[PDB]
Amino acid sequence: GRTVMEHLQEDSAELRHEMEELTDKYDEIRDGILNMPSMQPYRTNQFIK
RNA sequence: UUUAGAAGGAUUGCCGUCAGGAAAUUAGGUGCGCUUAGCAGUGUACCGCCGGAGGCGG
Repeated sequence: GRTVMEHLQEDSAELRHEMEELTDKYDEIRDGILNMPSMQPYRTNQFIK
């Protein structure tokens, strides 16, 4: 009853085990969900008040 | 200088059938309404008169 999110911050093998049988690249995926870029305000348009 | 500036919600329709509210009753005792006044105000205006509309006599 926990979310992939909470397990990917601690890396409990509960996932460690389950992913590695179903894929070959859990290492690359976890680094891209744990260091995510932030949204930046860069421009405006006619649809923003 | 406004969470700025813009907008067609539309068309159609069978709610129905039945029925026992019912029985009993104690509202009762008492009681100070009350001292003053002018229907007045003026109590209403009448006949005329020429004129033709407009103006004085009793």
